[PDB]
Amino acid sequence: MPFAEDKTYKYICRNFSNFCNVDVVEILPYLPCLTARDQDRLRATCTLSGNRDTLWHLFNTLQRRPGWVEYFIAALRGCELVDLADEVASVYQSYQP
Amino acid sequence: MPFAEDKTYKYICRNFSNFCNVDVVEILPYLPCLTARDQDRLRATCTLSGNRDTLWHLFNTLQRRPGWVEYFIAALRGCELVDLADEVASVYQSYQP
Amino acid sequence: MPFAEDKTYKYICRNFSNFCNVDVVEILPYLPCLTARDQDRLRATCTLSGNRDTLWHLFNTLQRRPGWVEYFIAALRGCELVDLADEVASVYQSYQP
Amino acid sequence: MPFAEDKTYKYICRNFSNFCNVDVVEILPYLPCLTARDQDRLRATCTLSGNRDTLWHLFNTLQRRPGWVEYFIAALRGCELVDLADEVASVYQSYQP
Amino acid sequence: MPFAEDKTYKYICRNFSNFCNVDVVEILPYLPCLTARDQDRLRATCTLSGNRDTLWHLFNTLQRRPGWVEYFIAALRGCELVDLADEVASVYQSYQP
Amino acid sequence: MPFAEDKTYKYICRNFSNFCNVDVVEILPYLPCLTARDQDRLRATCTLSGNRDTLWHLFNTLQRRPGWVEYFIAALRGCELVDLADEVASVYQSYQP
Amino acid sequence: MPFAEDKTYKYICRNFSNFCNVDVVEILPYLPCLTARDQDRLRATCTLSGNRDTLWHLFNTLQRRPGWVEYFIAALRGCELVDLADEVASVYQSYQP
Amino acid sequence: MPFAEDKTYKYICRNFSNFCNVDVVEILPYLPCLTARDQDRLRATCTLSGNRDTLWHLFNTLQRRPGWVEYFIAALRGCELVDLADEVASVYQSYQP
Amino acid sequence: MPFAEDKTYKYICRNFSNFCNVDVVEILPYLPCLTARDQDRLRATCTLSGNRDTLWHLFNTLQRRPGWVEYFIAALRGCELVDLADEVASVYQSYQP
Amino acid sequence: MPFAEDKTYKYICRNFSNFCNVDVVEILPYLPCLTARDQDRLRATCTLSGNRDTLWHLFNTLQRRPGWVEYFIAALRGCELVDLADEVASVYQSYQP
Amino acid sequence: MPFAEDKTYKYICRNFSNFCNVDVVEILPYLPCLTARDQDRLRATCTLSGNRDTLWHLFNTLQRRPGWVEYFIAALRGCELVDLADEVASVYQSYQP
Amino acid sequence: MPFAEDKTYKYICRNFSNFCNVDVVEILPYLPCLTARDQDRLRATCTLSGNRDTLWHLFNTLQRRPGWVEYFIAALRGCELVDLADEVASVYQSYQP
Amino acid sequence: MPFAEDKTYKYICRNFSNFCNVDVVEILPYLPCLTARDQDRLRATCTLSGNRDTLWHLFNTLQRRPGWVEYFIAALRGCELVDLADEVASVYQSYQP
Repeated sequence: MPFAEDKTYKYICRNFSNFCNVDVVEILPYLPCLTARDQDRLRATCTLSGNRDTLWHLFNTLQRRPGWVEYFIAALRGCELVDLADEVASVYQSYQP
Repeated sequence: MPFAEDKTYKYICRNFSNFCNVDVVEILPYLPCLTARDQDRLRATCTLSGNRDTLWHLFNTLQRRPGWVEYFIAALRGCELVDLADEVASVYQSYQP
Repeated sequence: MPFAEDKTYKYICRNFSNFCNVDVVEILPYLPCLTARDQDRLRATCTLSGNRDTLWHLFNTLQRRPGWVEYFIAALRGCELVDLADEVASVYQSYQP
Repeated sequence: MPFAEDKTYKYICRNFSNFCNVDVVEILPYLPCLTARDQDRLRATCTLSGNRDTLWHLFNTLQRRPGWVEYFIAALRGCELVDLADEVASVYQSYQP
Repeated sequence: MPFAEDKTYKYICRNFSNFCNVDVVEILPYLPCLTARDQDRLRATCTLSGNRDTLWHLFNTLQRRPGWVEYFIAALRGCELVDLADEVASVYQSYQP
Repeated sequence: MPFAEDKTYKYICRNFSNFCNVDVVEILPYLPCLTARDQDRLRATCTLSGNRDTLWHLFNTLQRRPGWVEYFIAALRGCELVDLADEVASVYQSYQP
Repeated sequence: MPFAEDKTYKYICRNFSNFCNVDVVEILPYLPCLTARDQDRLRATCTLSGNRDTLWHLFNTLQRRPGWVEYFIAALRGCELVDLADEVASVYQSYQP
Repeated sequence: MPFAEDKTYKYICRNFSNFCNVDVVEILPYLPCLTARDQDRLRATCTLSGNRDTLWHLFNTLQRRPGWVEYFIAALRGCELVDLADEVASVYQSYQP
Repeated sequence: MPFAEDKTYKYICRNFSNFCNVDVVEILPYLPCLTARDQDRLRATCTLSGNRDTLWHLFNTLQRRPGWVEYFIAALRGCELVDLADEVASVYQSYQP
Repeated sequence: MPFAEDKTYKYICRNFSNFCNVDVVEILPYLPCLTARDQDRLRATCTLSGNRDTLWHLFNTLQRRPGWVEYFIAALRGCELVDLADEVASVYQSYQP
Repeated sequence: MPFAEDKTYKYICRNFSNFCNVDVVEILPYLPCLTARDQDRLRATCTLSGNRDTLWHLFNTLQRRPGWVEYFIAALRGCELVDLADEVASVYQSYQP
Repeated sequence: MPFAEDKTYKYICRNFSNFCNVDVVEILPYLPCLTARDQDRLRATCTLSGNRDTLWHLFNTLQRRPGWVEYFIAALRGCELVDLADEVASVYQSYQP
Repeated sequence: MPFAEDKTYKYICRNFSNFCNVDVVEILPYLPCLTARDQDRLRATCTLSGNRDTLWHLFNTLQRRPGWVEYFIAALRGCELVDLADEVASVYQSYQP
């Protein structure tokens, strides 16, 4: 996977301590790329298990659709997480030629 | 399977886009042909996974018992799904000699 | 299950439209056969989901203990549901030799 | 889902910032298409969680019944939300041939 | 629910604009069919929330007991709401064979 | 639970019709064994729901602390409920060796 | 509640039109069975709301203490309400074996 | 509420500065449509709080009974408020077809 | 929410110390945009809890309807709060292009 | 809570019969440590419910601020309750090392 | 597992009737050794299922971290469960050499 | 397997209709002979599949440890299943010499 | 989490006995960093459950946004909790290099 967008996902996996504050439920309505099935199973997981057990499923599902980085950055800014959004944006431009 | 009732089940499999609005949980009490084990495992699946992941299991289990079309049509009418019920009834009479 | 009491439970499953007005919460204190765990989980379900989603769990739990029909009839009479109580009593005597 | 009415629902999902002011509780009595079970579980969710956590459940439940757009527009006008009602009506006619 | 009395309740749900003037508190003493628990929780709801938020709970609770239409009509006449009482009485006779 | 004090609690569960007149709010200050959290949640329940919906929570919470029978009897006598207090005292001595 | 005294209370609930002339404030000093808390909250309700809004609270509180019928009859006679007192006394003897 | 009489009530809500001189107590005897409970609670409110705090309750209660505009106009003329009465009468005829 | 009117609401949330003197009850009649349900629940909250506990509910409800800033400024001037009204007006023009 | 001041609060909870004569309203102006919100909600509770229903809220609110025992003793002496004030002072010194 | 601390856990498993009164929710804040994920999933389980269904998960999670017996004893004493705390402490010293 | 205890297990296999009411989850804490691995996998099965699909695994696992009949009988009595417990006890003594 | 601000949160978790007097409702308006959804769900929890059951949710939500310590200290000083505010400030400087 030698693409700029896919390599951003590997950054999240290697740095998980600073992405644990993302709340799954509040950010779901602001990600329109997720399908009806994908957006329904995530809420079921959060009801059964905890919240941080769903974080892996959210990120794993998000990266499937191309162009997910732009939507992820926009959602973080609108949910008062500007510090995290700026960090992701800098990493995205570090890989594009 | 050259029977009128079995051939109705093949219609559901080929046309799944218009049967995705059937809610599994609300329609379960109105299907008395399902056994205690069959009606218990379906609720467990809906709690673990999503709702649409259970739709295949509901239809696959329903077709086992003969005479399931009449009960399926009656349940759909009583749950404010008359448009879907009329579609299934027309297909049922299209195969009977 | 060729017993008179168990066959009464099958009557409830097949005729659910006329048993939907039974309120779970108000009738719980008048059913002393339910255990502490059984009576605690039912209230949790009613708080999370709706009321009619709990009706199946109440009837499924009630039939486990033998002699539950007499307690069910007595509770219905004491909660101003005499019409439903008389219907169940007639069905109970229709199966006893 | 290449239907005019279903494609209106996708507009709501993609534009959620301007539909967050719809109050679930006050608009429920003005939507007669919702069933007794559907109208009961929504109030339970609003009591347990917040109000905006119920907005997704309201819209997801509403779109199941065909012809829900006409009832949704009428309710919005009667609840002093004419600006939002006009926006939805224009989108509805943008898809009909 | 193909009964004359139950079908009257569906009329109230579909026509809510003309039943919003019924005051819950003043009409409670004139409905003797309500139980002690049912009549106690309604007053608690009116103290916490508003008055119109209780209207749904009053009608939902009233329809559980059979023969509630006769008591509802009598209470409306005695509370200077004869215009509303006559409307309900005409609907009741429109369904009886 | 083959203890004299625990077996008294089972008497209350089986005979609930004669313990429905105990007012939760007035008797709370006279039960010093309840903790600050336990005494705070009970008042919240009485404000939201009715009064008899709290009776189960009061008795379920009371039996956790050993020696609760002596405090319960004393509170009943001081609140002009001597007839109920004498009934409980007789049951308590019926189980002690 | 198959007791003679409790069944008298159900008579009051079913016949409320002829018990609306009982003034709460003037009859309170002549009911010594009411506790200090019970007699204090009733006056607060009469000051905030009207007078007939307190009638339900007076009767609901009165029936908690056994032997309340004898005190109620005596108070009615002493407040120039002999016609109402005779009606209640006849009902009381209609249930005693 | 697309009725001529109901739309008159919305005029009062939007123009409150010119309806603040209506005295609640003096006009109550000249409104015979108010019930005994409704006419009793209004006087209790005026004794506890001020006078203008009762104006909202008077208008909110008055509009419940149909035909209240004719009685309101007649009372205003008889209490030396002819200027206000003429204003309301003109608005009433502005909505009737 | 990159709109001039919505951004004014965020100013109120961040500066709450200078908006605590707004009395909810006296300003309600001068805000005609509030619906009958919205204006009824606010008075119930002020009766149950204190006055400042209602301030959040008033501001949260007010911002739902567009054009609420003009009505809010006019009400403040008419209630002898000109100093607060001028502060809000200056902030409103600081965001409009 | 192994502090001298906190352990004094537990004395009040265990001995409530001798602290029931403290009038909430008259003693409020002599407790300057209470905040504006805390002093406003207490008066609302006394108007709605009785007086003794507020006693728990007064003591629960008072103990939050450290150094409340000295202010409580001073207020009791100034309100002609010297007998109660001396009892509390002796208990306070019984816990200090 | 021939360690003193691990062998204490086996005592709890074999004697479960006397550990059923431990409330999971109230004791969670007083166990700082639990991680954020561990303390979040327990509350989710208590909301979905009952309370006693969570007791096994609490004890199974607690024993993972060494030195959990000292924290467990301290929490029990501070929650008015001294009788249970003394029983556990005696068992702990019965295994240490 | 010509042993008295093993031959009791064959009775359960041949008579399964009368052992289907045993709830796996509630009876697990009362069977201390099960190991940590054995007690963990059973809960996983009940979450994935239904409840009756776990009954075979519970009985198959229980019979491995000698002396399991005494623990099984004791658990059944303590879970209000005395009728089933007496049946098993009689069978156990039917095989011992 | 080797950051000065995150390590302050661990201090609160380990020392909960001295942070139990923080009232959730009164301090919410003085924390502008909380979002509209976050500030709405907290009030719903306080209405359903008690007050101390919400304390964990308040602290867990607060720590998500960076720079929350400065706002927390300022709110505590303004709510007459200077003793607690000074304790937190000293801990904050104990971790900064």
